[PDB]
Amino acid sequence: YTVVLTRDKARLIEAANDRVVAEFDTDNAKQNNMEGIPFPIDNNGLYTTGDGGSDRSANNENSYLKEFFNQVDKSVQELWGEHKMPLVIVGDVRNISYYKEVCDRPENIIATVSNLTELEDGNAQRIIDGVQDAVEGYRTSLHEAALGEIDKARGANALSTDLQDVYRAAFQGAGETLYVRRGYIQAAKVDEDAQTLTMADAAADGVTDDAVGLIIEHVINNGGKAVFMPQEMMSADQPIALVTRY
Amino acid sequence: AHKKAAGSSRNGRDSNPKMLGVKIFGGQAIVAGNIIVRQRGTEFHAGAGVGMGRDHTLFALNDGVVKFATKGKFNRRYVMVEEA
Amino acid sequence: HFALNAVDRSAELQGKGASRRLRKQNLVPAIIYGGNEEPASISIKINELVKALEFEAFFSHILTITVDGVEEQAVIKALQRHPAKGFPMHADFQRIV
Amino acid sequence: MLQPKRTKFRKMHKGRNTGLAHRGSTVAFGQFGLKSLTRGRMTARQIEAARRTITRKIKRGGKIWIRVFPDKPISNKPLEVRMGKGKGPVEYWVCEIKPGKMLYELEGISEELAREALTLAAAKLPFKTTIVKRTIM
RNA sequence: CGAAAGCUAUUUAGGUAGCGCCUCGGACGAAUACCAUUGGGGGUAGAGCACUGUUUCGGCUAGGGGGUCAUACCGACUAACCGAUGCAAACUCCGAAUACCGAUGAGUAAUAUCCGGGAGACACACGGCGGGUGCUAACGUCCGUCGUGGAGAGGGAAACAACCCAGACCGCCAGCUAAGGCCCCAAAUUCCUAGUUAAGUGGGAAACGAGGUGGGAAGGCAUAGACAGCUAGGAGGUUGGCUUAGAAGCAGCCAUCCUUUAAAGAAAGCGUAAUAGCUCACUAGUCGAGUCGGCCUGCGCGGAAGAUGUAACGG
RNA sequence: CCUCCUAAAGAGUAACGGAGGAGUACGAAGGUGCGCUCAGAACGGUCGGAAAUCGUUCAUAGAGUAUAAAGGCAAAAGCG
RNA sequence: CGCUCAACGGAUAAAAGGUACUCUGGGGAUAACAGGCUGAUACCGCCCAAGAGUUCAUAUCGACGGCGGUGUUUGGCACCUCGAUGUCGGCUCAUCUCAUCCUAGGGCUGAAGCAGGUCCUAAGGGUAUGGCUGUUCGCCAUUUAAAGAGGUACGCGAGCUGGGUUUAGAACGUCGUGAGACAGUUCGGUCCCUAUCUACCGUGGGCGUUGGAAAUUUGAGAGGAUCUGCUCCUAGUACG
RNA sequence: GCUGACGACCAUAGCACGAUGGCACCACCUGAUCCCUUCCCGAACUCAGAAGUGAAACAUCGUCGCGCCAAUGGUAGUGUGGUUUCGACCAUGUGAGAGUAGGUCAUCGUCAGCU
Repeated sequence: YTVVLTRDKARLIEAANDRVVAEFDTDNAKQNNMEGIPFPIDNNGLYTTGDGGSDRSANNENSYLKEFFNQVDKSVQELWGEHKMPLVIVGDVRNISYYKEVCDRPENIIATVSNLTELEDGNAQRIIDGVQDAVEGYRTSLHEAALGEIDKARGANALSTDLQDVYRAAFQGAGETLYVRRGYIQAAKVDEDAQTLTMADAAADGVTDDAVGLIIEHVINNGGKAVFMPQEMMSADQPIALVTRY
Repeated sequence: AHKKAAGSSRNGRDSNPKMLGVKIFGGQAIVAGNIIVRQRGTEFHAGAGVGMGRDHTLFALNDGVVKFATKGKFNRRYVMVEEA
Repeated sequence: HFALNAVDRSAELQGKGASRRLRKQNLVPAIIYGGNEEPASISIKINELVKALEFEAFFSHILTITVDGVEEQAVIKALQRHPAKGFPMHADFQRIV
Repeated sequence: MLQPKRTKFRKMHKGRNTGLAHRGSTVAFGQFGLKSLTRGRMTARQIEAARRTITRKIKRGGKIWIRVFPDKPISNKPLEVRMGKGKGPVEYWVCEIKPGKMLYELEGISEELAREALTLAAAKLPFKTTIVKRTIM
């Protein structure tokens, strides 16, 4: 989710990678049965128009902004509970900080982007473009967090790193998660009748060209996940690691 | 005005009262010309001794005692002035 | 199973206040009509009627009501219970002939 | 989210929920019901929360009846709005509930799984409910 | 003697004017009020679908939702109306109680009406009751209706205009009571009878939870040894079929079958990646007398965190 | 200014309460005498159908009433 | 016969504005601050358990829904004050709550250890300095055992300040024909009071204390104080 | 005994189905010169009449299939006084609607005609 915060309004963009899925307009129909203010949310508080009381000298502007972002977060939470995606917060530094003060579920926030431009008139795609660096930083953090999963498997004796070991474990359905270093390719002489993965010599003798792609296919086949770990978090000499089911 | 859902709905006018209904009830003495019922349409119909105005007003044509009865094949409500 | 005891309900035990005050004595008002004579008002103990109502054949067979003496062959016609609490509040018995 | 398809009038007078449910107080369609012991407003979000919960327990093996339909719009005034200036917009639809009314009935399912599903529905409801068997009279 | 804070109108909205309400005088004299009996019309409370809508389930089908060859005529086959069932200010097949308009009749009553002199008032408030509005929020607001205050002291509610009792002409070191009370502050029971509570509940607070405690209608089992404990077994087709990496009683979907039986579920839990393993249900044995689980009712328990000091019986 | 509800079954009764209309029309769309009965559904029938016109059977108004709504309307207040 | 005298009981045949240059009579009958009532909203807690958690609802989190507590946000009302209750922030000086940030004691843990995560108990102490901005806040830098959440007229101007807001000058953008206007900006712009009572901090006089006096004293009670880092050793041991 | 006219009453009177009636009466019926009819039509209205028929209609009788009517009891509400946890409850006086048992193929008046 992309929450776009200003002192004047709030937008909500739901995105898949580099493209926007929707913009949460007044014709979105995920907003139909809402009990909070639907997006786009105008900041039509009493002080913004001059009605009500508490004239400017009371200096309640910060508290008005904090409560407005509290209402924006109420709408965000009411839409999140139905689809539970992570959210990126976009706005001014003080705006996203006021939002983090007030957010009811601040553990679902992955990144904040404060240098994005044209937050009111800007296109939904344009904002998604400006969040790409933060979305890739989060993808890198989600790979640094897999190092601890690999260490947990290693300490529980549920991690196989030999290529033959990983082949056997993935083939008989024991592979829970596969961790492959980026671009790691290996050719080998594989015969699943005896399950012997011996190293190839020239990849011109009847061997399988991508012995590691066969591992990836088997792990995906047996209801596992494949994580492709970048070269600087995964070791060059230990380029594969499989968290087994037992 | 957060949620901004309010807004003017101008229907704040009405008409003056018309003071309709039964003016003289059953068993009462009445004199000719006295209005018995002011009504819209014939909620009550003019029986013997009772006249009906252009307003559908029922009035006594002659003195006596006003009487209400449901008569006829239509089960209509009739008002009559019995000579009593 | 199909025999129940009742007590005569006099004209001073009838009405809104009396029936409410009679139900506080764990008695259920009831009327016996039908046949070829005037209806008779009786009163049944709540615990006997509640027990008799559990038997699902009680509703589809000829019943016997012995009002301390005179005895009547009846069939239960209506049964109003409490809308919320659910206990029986009045029973209609049709005299069979 | 039950709601009438179209209404004669947008807004309604508050009214006064009083009295007992002398109608809709007996199990009429199912073989097993859940009636109310208290009165109040049963909004259309509680209809679908109690109805989704029973559906997940019967698992296409029973039939659920909803004896309660919300057909009464409840207006609400937004924040930062003075009194007057009209009557607020409609935000939701309640059904008036009186002590005695069933809210749901089941049929075609083990009496243990039906009790276990109506128990889970009462948890999402604002009423003190009870469990009632369909009878002859 | 004794109001009003209302209606109507108003460059009116905190002003004023007519009417309503007060007083004084005159006229008139029961024409007035209360109650009993009695003549009326009503569409409210309640209720109910007969109309206007709305609503759920089933049956039933012209229209619609789909699939070979097939413009081969478009072929084979997979809304309504009836019956149950709810709801509505601007729905009513119905329909009170009161209220109102009359008649007759007693008794009681410092009546009603009209005419004229003098006003004041046209900021009302709270507590009930019926509503609109609001959030069945507000010591909120706007109506209707009653009581009180206003303009009303006295007693009670600790203190507390509007709540309860009760209407102060004055004086008394007389008596009886109302509301409320009777262990002490502080007048009057450490009064009597039968119970309940163990929480200082009484003397704030809900959904919900619990094996508190009392009572009431029923039930199931039991010296053909009941409940609990302990001992032994708890099995064989079979790893039911499917699905699934695996699904072996125990992820999930479809059945609940048979056999040795005294008994043993195609399993009520724990456990395993799946198995394994530990229990349970169930049966036999030991001991010996009552016991088991639901329902309803009363009073209790937890839920229960705030700011100067106990500080949520006035003590 | 009119109609309904709020409005608590006589009248009346407020809100920046909920809903709608009016600031006209007609010398016939008035008077009278006489005469007539609608909306729909089905069946049959050239164009012609779902529905034009015709004929038949049910059909207390499910129509109409110049104009909103309410109350009325067969002796029709409806139609010649 | 002649009225959108339609503000429709019609003020004249005949009529717009500005004022921060302002002024008078009044009103807490009526707004802005603070209090009060209320608690929709907010915050906090609980109930249910779809799910996430590789398995596994309940280590941890809690979708759809339900029930409360607080006064604590944004509000509602107009009860108090308009014959005056000074606005935000800073400084100084505080006082209380506990829904606990650190330190203390515990249960569970997806608790090996080290570190944590939750929840219970606990208010005795302690709980930074700066850059930016008038800021409270917030971001950031560097620390710290920790840099708590709140009430106190959003504590505290007869204690200080006066940066912002909010007088009169001037300008820009914008709106207006204009006088002028702007929860738009910008430069500038008088903060009085010798303390009577209560309170508090100190320091005396009087009388009393069963004759008076000089000393020494007991202690009903009251206040103060209560924080914590790091290094070594145990021991590179337990655990891994 | 039956028929017709006009009334009372307005479903316990209606609907439906079946049966009975032609001496009078009624109704269909014949004809369209005449009076009078048709935005065309002797259909209706109107006239002149008596060959046919009770077929329709109408009247009467029968029934419970529908409709209608409808208790007793209970419930809801409610005036007054009191209490309340605001839902209600107590005293007293009232008292429905729905539904049930049940009832229903009306009941009378004036006048005339055949018998």
